[PDB]
Amino acid sequence: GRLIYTAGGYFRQSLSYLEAYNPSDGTWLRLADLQVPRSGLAGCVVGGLLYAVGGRNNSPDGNTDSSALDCYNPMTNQWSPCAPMSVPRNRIGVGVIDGHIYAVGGSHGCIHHNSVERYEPERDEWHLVAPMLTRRIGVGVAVLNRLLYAVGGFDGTNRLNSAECYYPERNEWRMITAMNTIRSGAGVCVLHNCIYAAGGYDGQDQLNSVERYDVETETWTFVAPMKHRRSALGITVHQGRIYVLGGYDGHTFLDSVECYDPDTDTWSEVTRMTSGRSGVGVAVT
Amino acid sequence: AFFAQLQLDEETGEFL
Repeated sequence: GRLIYTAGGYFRQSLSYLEAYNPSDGTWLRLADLQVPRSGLAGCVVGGLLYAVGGRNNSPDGNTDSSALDCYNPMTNQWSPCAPMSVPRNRIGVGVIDGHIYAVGGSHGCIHHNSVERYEPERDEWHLVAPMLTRRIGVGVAVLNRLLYAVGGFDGTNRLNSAECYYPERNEWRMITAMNTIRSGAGVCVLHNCIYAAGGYDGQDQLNSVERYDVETETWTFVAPMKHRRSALGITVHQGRIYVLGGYDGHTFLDSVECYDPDTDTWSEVTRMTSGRSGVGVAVT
Repeated sequence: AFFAQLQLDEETGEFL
């Protein structure tokens, strides 16, 4: 069956781990390390291949923000370097439309990006596209009906409840209804045609609440909260259920993986990562 | 240039 892949993350420095969780049997498998350690990255999957995008290597030797894009083939257990983005993007959000990867926002040093670029795997090229209305790092990104969504995050000064949507054929961003909750560093994913925003940080506390956006009602509605409040969590969808992995809560790095069942509106803790960590990239194939 | 102490990122827990 399909596996949940978690790549990189942070705990006393940025990590190189790639591990795969099998939700059907509860097992974790250690796979080939990232070639360069990274935290604050994002994962996504195009054509059965796993991509690690952006992040930074924050080590005791000093920090380097990453413009890198790397590709893992699960059939071969080999990582291959791809063309880098035009700029480093730490705490990036990514979404995939028509087999192309959009890189959204993130930071390079003190710069909080509003910019956005699009990678075509068949050509190995990145192209810049229109920038967001707002600079957003720690931004949640999801794709619904071939429109790209940038949700919450941090603009350099304020944590945001705002969200905006990009229409590729118009190459245009517009603001949509804002979330009920200010969230920076939430996990954002699409499940059953609704955009979910789980957790995050509001400038004072980590959040365990979770709300979802419906394009049809233009409304954000709360669902059951997670058991553990968290920000800088990885989030993904595996056979119609949401998983959140790790994060930070002001006191600890979480190893907790929680699972949301939309058919019962309930969370459970289904496994723990082999060590607590924040800022992972995660995807399913 | 001053070998400043690291600061805590309240969101991610990283020290920079």
